Amino acid sequence: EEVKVYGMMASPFVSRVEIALKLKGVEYKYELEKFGNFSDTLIKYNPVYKKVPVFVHNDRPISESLVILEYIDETWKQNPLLPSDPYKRALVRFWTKFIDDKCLSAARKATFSIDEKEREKGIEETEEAFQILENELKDKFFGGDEIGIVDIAGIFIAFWFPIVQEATRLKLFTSEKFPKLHKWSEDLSNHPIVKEILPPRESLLAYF
Amino acid sequence: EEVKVYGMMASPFVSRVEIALKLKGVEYKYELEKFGNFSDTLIKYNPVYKKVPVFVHNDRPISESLVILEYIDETWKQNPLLPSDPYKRALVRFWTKFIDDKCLSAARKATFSIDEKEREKGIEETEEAFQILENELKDKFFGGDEIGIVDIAGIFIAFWFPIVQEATRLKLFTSEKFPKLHKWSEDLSNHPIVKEILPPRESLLAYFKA
Repeated sequence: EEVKVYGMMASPFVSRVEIALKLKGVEYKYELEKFGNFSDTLIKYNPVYKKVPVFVHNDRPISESLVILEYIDETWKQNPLLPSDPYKRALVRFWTKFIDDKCLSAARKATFSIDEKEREKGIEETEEAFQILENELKDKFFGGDEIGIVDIAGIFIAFWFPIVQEATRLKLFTSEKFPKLHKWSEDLSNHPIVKEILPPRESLLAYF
Repeated sequence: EEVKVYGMMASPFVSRVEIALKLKGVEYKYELEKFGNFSDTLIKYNPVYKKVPVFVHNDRPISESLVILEYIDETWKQNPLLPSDPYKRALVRFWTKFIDDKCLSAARKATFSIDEKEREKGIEETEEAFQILENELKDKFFGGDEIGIVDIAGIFIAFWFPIVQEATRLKLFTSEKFPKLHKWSEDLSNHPIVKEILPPRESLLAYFKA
């Protein structure tokens, strides 16, 4: 009967839950939370981290985002996210690990300045440590022809990353340096439902 | 026929695979690795992370350690390691995730010095944020009646951490502070399996004091 999400206006983690949940064809109340100090009924549901996205249904919570994704894929078996073969499903998880390791690309092209920035290099390796292994324009994108988990796990690349370099004024991400997955970023655009769960394009530019 | 693990002589992660791999009643050839710079036929199997344990069988590698445990459960299903219900299957993975999310806590107050030591205090919260929520002297240890996945993910507590403090001369870990899980630490001693892939304790004690 009941299915309840806890999250903010623009967390890429709260996004990765909603998309997965929305492809499933599942309804969901959405209750917002404060950027700073949160509510109590959520901190009761994640007293450990006190972090969104927290996902509950019939009052039973599931904290942390990458574990939520793997819950919903084997509860509603409409539009599978994860591969069906135990080995390629094992490979697929190895990449969501890597996408989570890669996220440290955001923590260096966003929240730094001056010299403490260019004590960096990793992002350029990851994008190559990407493309050159995954293949998302020789055939479709990641997990089969439609949206897989690795796609959703990397939406802070497909959408949020293009919109952040306008805090470093950087042009790392372009069809001259990383062509194979710049056209993959199109993941942002398509899907007449994913097509919102993502906020407006120009509004976010203001925030950075 | 063939099944291969690649790793070092006493990595807590390489232990974490082998026990899991052992419970199922599965053989495994074992190839050792260089403390410093590694071989090529391993980095051909793990060009991305370049850290053991790398696990292969029928030439098909699986790098990264917590995913290997979940691989062995799904083709070799005798005494299942993961829960059957999608919720507790989510929690048990939610718990491996926390144990591994914390892990820089164990490596904080152990192999560091001066200020960066007592700049930790997370260990004492997590160790309480362990037993104050686990409550597994109520029944067995973690996941069900036999060894469950959450246990193996936290073997760097059950074995290494007890050893590892007598380099900073710390006494954080005692049965007086964490009784539900100090008595759990005897997961190592009990159980005819965790026993043997775990090296000697007194040999290991020598390594850290150096």
